[PDB]
Amino acid sequence: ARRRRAEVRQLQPDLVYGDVLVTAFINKIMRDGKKNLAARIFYDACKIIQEKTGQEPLKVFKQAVENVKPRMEVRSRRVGGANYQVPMEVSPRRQQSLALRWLVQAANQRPERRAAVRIAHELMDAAEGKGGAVKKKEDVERMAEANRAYAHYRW
Amino acid sequence: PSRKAKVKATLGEFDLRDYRNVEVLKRFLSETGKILPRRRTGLSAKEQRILAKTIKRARILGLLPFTEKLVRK
Amino acid sequence: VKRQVASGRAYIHASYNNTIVTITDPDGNPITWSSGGVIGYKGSRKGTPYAAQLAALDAAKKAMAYGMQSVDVIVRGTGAGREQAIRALQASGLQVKSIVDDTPVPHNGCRPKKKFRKAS
Amino acid sequence: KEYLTNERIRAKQVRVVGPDGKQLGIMDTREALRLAQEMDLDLVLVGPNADPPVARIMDYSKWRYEQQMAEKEARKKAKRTEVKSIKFRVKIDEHDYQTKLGHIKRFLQEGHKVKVTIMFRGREVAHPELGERILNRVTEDLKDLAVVEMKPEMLGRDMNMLLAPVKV
RNA sequence: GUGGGAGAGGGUGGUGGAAUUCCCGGAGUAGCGGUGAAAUGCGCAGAUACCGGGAGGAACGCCGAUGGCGAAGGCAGCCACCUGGUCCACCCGUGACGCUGAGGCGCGAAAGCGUGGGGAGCAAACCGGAUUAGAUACCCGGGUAGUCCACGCCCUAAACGAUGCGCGCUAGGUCUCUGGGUCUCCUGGGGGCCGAAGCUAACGCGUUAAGCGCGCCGCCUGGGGAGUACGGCCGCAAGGCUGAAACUCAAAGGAAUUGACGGGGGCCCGCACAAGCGGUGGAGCAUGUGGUUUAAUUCGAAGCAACGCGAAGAACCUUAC
RNA sequence: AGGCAAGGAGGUAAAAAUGU
Ligand SMILES: [Mg+2]
Ligand SMILES: [Mg+2]
Ligand SMILES: [Mg+2]
Ligand SMILES: [Mg+2]
Ligand SMILES: [Mg+2]
Ligand SMILES: [Mg+2]
Ligand SMILES: [Mg+2]
Ligand SMILES: [Mg+2]
Ligand SMILES: [Mg+2]
Ligand SMILES: [Mg+2]
Ligand SMILES: [Mg+2]
Ligand SMILES: [Mg+2]
Ligand SMILES: [Mg+2]
Ligand SMILES: [Mg+2]
Ligand SMILES: [Mg+2]
Ligand SMILES: [Mg+2]
Ligand SMILES: [Mg+2]
Ligand SMILES: [Mg+2]
Ligand SMILES: [Mg+2]
Ligand SMILES: [Mg+2]
Ligand SMILES: [Mg+2]
Ligand SMILES: [Mg+2]
Ligand SMILES: [Mg+2]
Ligand SMILES: [Mg+2]
Ligand SMILES: [Mg+2]
Ligand SMILES: [Mg+2]
Ligand SMILES: [Mg+2]
Repeated sequence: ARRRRAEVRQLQPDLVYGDVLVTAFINKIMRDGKKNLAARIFYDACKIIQEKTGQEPLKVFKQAVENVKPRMEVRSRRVGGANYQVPMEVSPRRQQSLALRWLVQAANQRPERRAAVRIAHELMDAAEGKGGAVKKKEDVERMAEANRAYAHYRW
Repeated sequence: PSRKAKVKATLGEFDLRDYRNVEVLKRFLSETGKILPRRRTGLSAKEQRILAKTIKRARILGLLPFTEKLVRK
Repeated sequence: VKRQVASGRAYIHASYNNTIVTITDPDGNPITWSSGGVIGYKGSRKGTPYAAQLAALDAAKKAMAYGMQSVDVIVRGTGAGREQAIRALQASGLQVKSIVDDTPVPHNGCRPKKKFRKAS
Repeated sequence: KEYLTNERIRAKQVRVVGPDGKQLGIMDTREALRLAQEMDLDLVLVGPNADPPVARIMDYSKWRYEQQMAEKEARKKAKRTEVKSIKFRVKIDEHDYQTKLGHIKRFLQEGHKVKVTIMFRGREVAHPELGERILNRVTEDLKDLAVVEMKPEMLGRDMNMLLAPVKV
C-alpha cells in the first residue's frame, strides 16, 4: 500500500470457456464466498443469452463488458475550497474491474425475480448499448467532462 | 548552466561610451528591450555599468527600445 | 451587419481570475470576444486553464463565422490560461501567424495593492 | 430558462412576436430570421411549448441581461440578515457579560436573529439555575430591542435561545 | 600640492518611456471583477477585453550584484549644472598643525502636524461584503487623511554591525568592488565569506577582531514598577529629551544542551487514508456501562489502552450487597 | 535529442474554544 505496487492476482481461469474475465465476473457476482452458486448463476445467464439473442454467450458478455468500460472517472481531491471532483483517466485492469462491478450492480438492480435471468438481461442490455451499467458509465463520463476544468490536478 | 556565447568576445573592439553607435548596442539587449545581465554580456563591472548608462541614453534619445514584444514564445 | 477580413489579431488577456480572448482586426478593432463567464463557466473555473482554452476556441469559431482565418496572437498577463488558450487557438485551424507577448509590466510604475506588495 | 435563437431554431413554421408586442402570426422561420436581421435584432423561440412555436424578435442578449438583473434583485431582496450566535458561559464576569450584551444589541440593530446559547462544560447539573438565571437577565436587559423568539432549549453541552428584533 | 579616477553622495533646472487611472474617439457585447470558495462591487445609460489620441500624478522595470556612495538618517530613469565627501599614484610642500570630544550648533527614515498647492495609484480611519462563536482582523470591494511637491515644525526607530571614534600591532586562504604598477603577479583603499593565535558564558568574533594595547567620550549597576510620575526644558499639538522613588518578586536574563512540541522542512512507514468487500449507526433481541431507581440494584474497569471487562457459567452457594 | 542545472513563471500552502 505504501512500500510496493502490490500485484494483481492471476485468477485461476474458467472451465466452461477457459476465460479469466469470466472467472472475474463470477467472483463479482458471488457474495458470501459461495462460488458454485454464483458460477451456476453465470452459466444460467449464459444459457438464457444463448436462448434469446442467439449468439455465443461468452462473446456477448465480453461485448457488454467492453461497452461499460470507462476511460475517465472523477477522483475526489481537495485543493482548497473543500474537496473537488477531479477527472482522470482510468487504468486498464482497474477500468475492467469497475465495469464488472457496475454490471453486477445493474443486474441486481433490475426488476425481474431471479438473479441469473437478471444477469443475462443486463448483459444483453450492455451489448445493445442501453440499460443500467451503460447508464452508470455514461453518468461517470459526464461527471468527467462536467469537471474537465479540474483535469490539470493530475495526481 | 548555459555555455553558448558572451557578447563581450562575440563583438569586436568597440566603444561602449558611444551611444550613437546602436547596431553595436542592440547586441546587449534581450529579445525584449532589456539590458542583458553580467552573465550574458560578460563585461567587467565598471564596463557593464558604463554600457548600461549608454543604453539608457540611447533609449532616451530613441535608438534602442525600452521594451519589446517577445516573439515566438 | 458583418464586415469580414480573413486576417487579424487575437488578444489574450490572461488574469488569474479569468481569461478573456478578444479577437480583432489587423489594426485592432474588436471583432468577437470570449471570456470565462461567456462560455458559462462562472466562478473559480472562469480563470482555470481549461476554461481559458474553451473561451479561445469559442472566439476562434466566432472569427471563422466572419471568414477570419489568419490571426496574430498577442498574449497579455500571465495566468493559468495563457498557454492553454494559445494551444486552443493553434488547434482551431486558425492560422496563428505569431505568438507575441505584451505583458503590461510597469517600468517601476505606481504602487500595487497590498496583495502585490510583500513580494514588494 | 434559455431558448433557440435564429439559426438554433430548426422547426419550419414559427409564430412571430415583436419588439414590444407585435403579433405577426405563424410565419416561416427563415422569414422571421430575415425580419430580425432587418431590425438588427434576433428571433428567439420564447414559447417552444406553443402552437407553431412562439418566437420573439428581440435583442436576446439584452433580455438575458435583464433576466440576470432581476435574479440579482431577487437575491439581494432575500434579506442578508440571519443568525448571529453568542455563546455565553456559566462563570462569566460582569464586564465581559456587558460586552456580549453590547454585541447582541449591535446585531439586533443590524437586523439579526440572535442564538444566545450558554456554553456548559463541567458539572452541567446546577446549570439551569445559574445558566437559566443568566439567560433571564440577558432577556431583561434587552426588553426594548429584543423580543424572545424562543425559550431556552438544552441540546448538547449547552442551552440555546434565539432572540428577535422588537420592531421591524 | 600635482596628476588621475569611482560612485543610487547632496541640491537645482530640465526631461523619457512603460504602467496605472481618467476623459474623449472608435470598434465590439454580457459580463467583468474578485476568491481558498464566495459575496457585495461596477456593467446594454454598453462595462470588461482591443486600438487611436489627450489629461494627469507618481514611481523609476531591465542593468542590479552577495555591488557603489554617504557620518548616519539614507540614496537608483537619463541629462545638465552647482557642490560634498573619498581613494590612488607622485613623495613635492607644511612641520605634530594630532586624537577625542561634556556642553553647543548642524543633520536625522517613517509616521505625525501647520500653511499653500497637487492628487494617478495606493491607502490608515471609515463604509460595504464575506469568514467566524464573535471579527472592531486577516480575505475581498470601495474610501478619507496621508502618501507627492513647496516652505515651516517635529525628532523618534530594531536611526542595528543591536559592535562609540581614532591610532598601533598580531597567520593565511578566499570572492568581490575600486585605484596604482616593470600587470598570467604585486601594492593601496573599501565590501563579504571561511579560518591561525588570542578571545568569548557560549554563540561566535577573528587585519573591517568582539584579539592584544593606548587615548578620549557615552553608558550600565537585578527584574517589574517605567521610559512612568514629579520637576525642568523643547515643540503649535501629538509628543520628545531629561528621569526617579515608594513598593514588589527571587528572580528577570543570555548562550547553548537534552527533550517535548509545531496548523516548520525532508525521508520513510502502518489497513492510516485512498481502491475494495463487508458491517456499526437505523429494527428487535443478547449482553456490558452511564444514569436513575432501590433495602440493596456489591465492588473494581474511563479516551485510544473502560464499556460480551475482572466473571472460563450470579436461581441457592457463588456474593463481596 | 536526452542529460544536469541555471533562471522566469504557473498550481499546492489558506480551515482547530468545551473535561476527571
Ligand atoms: Mg586633485
Ligand atoms: Mg470608450
Ligand atoms: Mg616631503
Ligand atoms: Mg622643514
Ligand atoms: Mg553632543
Ligand atoms: Mg513624511
Ligand atoms: Mg483601492
Ligand atoms: Mg467589516
Ligand atoms: Mg460583516
Ligand atoms: Mg481594504
Ligand atoms: Mg502635509
Ligand atoms: Mg524626521
Ligand atoms: Mg541591520
Ligand atoms: Mg539601519
Ligand atoms: Mg541603540
Ligand atoms: Mg560622535
Ligand atoms: Mg562605505
Ligand atoms: Mg580587503
Ligand atoms: Mg583557536
Ligand atoms: Mg569568521
Ligand atoms: Mg582577509
Ligand atoms: Mg566581549
Ligand atoms: Mg517614547
Ligand atoms: Mg511634564
Ligand atoms: Mg534562550
Ligand atoms: Mg478506506
Ligand atoms: Mg477497549
